[PDB]
Amino acid sequence: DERLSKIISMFQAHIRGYLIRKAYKKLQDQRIGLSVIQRNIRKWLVLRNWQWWKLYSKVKPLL
Amino acid sequence: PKLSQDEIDDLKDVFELFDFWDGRDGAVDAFKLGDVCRCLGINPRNEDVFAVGGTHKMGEKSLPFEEFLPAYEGLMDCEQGTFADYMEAFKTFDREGQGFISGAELRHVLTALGERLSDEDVDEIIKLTDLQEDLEGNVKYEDFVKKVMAGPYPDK
Amino acid sequence: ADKAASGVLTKLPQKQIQEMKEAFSMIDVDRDGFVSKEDIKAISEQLGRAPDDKELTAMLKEAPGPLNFTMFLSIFSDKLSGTDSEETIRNAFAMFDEQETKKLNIEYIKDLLENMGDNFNKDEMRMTFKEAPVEGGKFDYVKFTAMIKGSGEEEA
Ligand SMILES: [Ca+2]
Ligand SMILES: [Mg+2]
Repeated sequence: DERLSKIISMFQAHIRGYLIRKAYKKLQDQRIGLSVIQRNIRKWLVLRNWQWWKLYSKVKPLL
Repeated sequence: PKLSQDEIDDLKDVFELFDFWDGRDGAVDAFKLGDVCRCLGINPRNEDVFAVGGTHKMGEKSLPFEEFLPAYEGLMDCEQGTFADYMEAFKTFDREGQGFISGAELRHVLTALGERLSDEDVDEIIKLTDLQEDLEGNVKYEDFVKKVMAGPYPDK
Repeated sequence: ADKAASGVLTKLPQKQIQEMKEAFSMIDVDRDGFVSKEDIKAISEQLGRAPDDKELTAMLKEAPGPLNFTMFLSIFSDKLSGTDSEETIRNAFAMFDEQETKKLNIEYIKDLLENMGDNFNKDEMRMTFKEAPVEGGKFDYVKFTAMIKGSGEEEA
């Protein structure tokens, strides 16, 4: 009864553990991925606001 | 307690990943305290996690690393089910005594009893354990218990 | 130099380095081989609103020494160095596109960028999506990666 209930919950906890541990590698890979995205977009944003890039960009069409 | 100080760095690595996932700021949402611990190899029940500070939903409390220390320590002492208990549990649902439980009965115990799981969680564990029903719609619960206990990479 | 040249072990592809050389030639108004505050002002006025003298002086300051082509290429490669390849960025995005649709739901990508990892601030968000290729509520990351890496969609 209360014992059965506890045992069942412990089994569900094993399941909860399994699922989250399974998801771990994907979360690690994705942190790498989101890091790359965030970093390169920012680099792009900084570049776009760099006067030299603004000058270079406006000049290109004449090449 | 006597954490290997390796289990401390382990916790540091897990903490950093979760911190990153809800905004890298040196704090992890308390709703994720249980999942952090689960990543370290333990299987706390909901009730165990709440008792050490885990919250019921995202956006209530955020915790720093040092808060995770006593919590993780406390959870290690949490009772973990044994194969004997699991077989004794499922046996009660085996009227025939042949080691079978219907896929439906299994989904029922998992989503309606104890600290209930979602139908989506059940879907995922059934899929990950590659659990198959026989022609009659039944499953061998011993196999399922073993698969669940062994882990996602299969010796855990 | 005036046609083909490298100051360094800058790792810029020969094709871009050649572009830069030709831009350099146009930028160097008086065609003497160096880019002075005068050349920068003239070519700018020619092409639209020129930055103010303060800005003109501040960009010339970035070149510690005669601003010849070597120096020009030097400040551009230092600026462009240490970024990921189109392929790496694309795969990064694909990690959140399991079904390989080649797109991401616009709210999902906005949520990833603003609320996870190293949160983008409101201005970064605004600047990022003003340029973003979005249609049907789908952010085209393959086009977007093409754009930011220059092999794409920013202009023209
Ligand atoms: Ca955080
Ligand atoms: Mg000149």
